[PDB]
Amino acid sequence: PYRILFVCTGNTCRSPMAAALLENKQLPGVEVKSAGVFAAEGSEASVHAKMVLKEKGIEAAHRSSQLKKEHIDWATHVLAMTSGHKDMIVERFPEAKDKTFTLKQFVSGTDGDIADPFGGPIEVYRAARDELETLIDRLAEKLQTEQLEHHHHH
Amino acid sequence: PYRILFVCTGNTCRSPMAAALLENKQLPGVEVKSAGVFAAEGSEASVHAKMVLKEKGIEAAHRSSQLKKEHIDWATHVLAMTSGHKDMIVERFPEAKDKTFTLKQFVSGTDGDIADPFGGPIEVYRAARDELETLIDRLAEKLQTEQLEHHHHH
Repeated sequence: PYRILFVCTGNTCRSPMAAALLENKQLPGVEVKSAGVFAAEGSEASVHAKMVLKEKGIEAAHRSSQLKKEHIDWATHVLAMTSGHKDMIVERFPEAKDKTFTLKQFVSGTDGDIADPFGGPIEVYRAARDELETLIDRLAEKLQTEQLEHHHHH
Repeated sequence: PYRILFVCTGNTCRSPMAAALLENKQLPGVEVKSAGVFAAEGSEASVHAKMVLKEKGIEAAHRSSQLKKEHIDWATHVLAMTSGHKDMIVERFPEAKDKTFTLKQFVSGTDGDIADPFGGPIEVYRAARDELETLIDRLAEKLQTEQLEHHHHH
């Protein structure tokens, strides 16, 4: 059972898009949340994030969350948008070091950041969305391959 | 009256040193706190921070605090250790924009970050302390000059 936690700073732009894209796939045995390292409670996803998600048929009704101990304990995998987020999470919650990765490194094996679209025009959000969708597709394939490989019982 | 809030990330290293240096002066009409953008509650200042403070005769109690709305509303001035911290504070708490500065910009008019030890050797903690001592001396002079200039009546 996977519990995937996507993390950025404000939990209004990158991580809600990552979460919405993964949740949209409705993968069995996968649960999805997002949170921000420094975020308000109950804020909507930003308007450009909502718009570019709508282009893909997604209307997630996101509400922002501050990243807390409870989320860290819940997660099987904490997938940070950038190496800076990863570093902050591990410093704040050292007990999470074994399960905290950047999204790019977890799915590709190679270090990389998802660029922050905040403050940018819609095409900058669409670029972030496209990068995220590719990574989430690869993530989905990774998880399901593992699930199938280790499936037993009847 | 002045309510000075020093801010870093973990509130164990730079901001507690800043707070301790200013509090040690016991300036009339000045209250001092510190908090961290992403910090645990109740942690001691780090050992090297305590050591370099001890070298200057300071052995103050510190308990780490997560930066919250309440600290922002309390402060007359939010003095960040770095521009990165300033930017995070203003993005998270837009209502704080007029009163949030880096310590360097507030006392010198140019910008700069306080040296980051990265939990490293005592020598870098000492370098940070020395930078802070210089800036906090200037801060003291700035506040007291204002207080004296606008002092009226018995």
